[PDB]
Amino acid sequence: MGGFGLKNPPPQILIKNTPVPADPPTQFSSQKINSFITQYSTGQMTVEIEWELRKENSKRWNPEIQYTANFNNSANAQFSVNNNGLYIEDRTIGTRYLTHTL
Amino acid sequence: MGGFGLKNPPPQILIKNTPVPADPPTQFSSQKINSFITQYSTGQMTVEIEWELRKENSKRWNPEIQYTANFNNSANAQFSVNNNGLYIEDRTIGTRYLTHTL
Repeated sequence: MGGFGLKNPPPQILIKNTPVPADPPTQFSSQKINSFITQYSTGQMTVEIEWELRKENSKRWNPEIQYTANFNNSANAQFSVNNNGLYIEDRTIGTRYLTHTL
Repeated sequence: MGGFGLKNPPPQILIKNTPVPADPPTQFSSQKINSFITQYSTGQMTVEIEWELRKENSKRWNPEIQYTANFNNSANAQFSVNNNGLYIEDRTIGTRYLTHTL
């Protein structure tokens, strides 16, 4: 599907709500505790990647194809939110534009 | 016409073929020397400019218009020489693409 094959990829990160049981009966029972307190959780996360990139030196004379926002007027701008508040991606953008000698 | 107005612009550079007179007569004459030896000259020149440029930091989310080589197939490539050997410029390329807040 494309990508970087890794022997030792980034570690999976797993999270759970710790169970909080509801009021236990007064008499003892060895069976599992069936009833819990309904709860959920929320909070912010952040991810910081450091990328290394190969600089481009090409002596070709004439200009190259490059990615350009669509040249047309439109009811909704490209890669932007619409009236209802929904973010819309117009195109899958490949990485291959700049030419290189074979 | 656009450009950089300068009080002290780059100096004009002026060049001439030094005159070489033809064979003078044996008797003296005070009039100017009319006849010279036809000659011309040639050689390489070079110019080296150092340009300073303002880096671009813009936090807009969506992509921008950029200059792109014409997307079409053609009998002759853009900004390239043709069969007869003549270099042809397709477009005057303005400098204004990237947006900036007013």
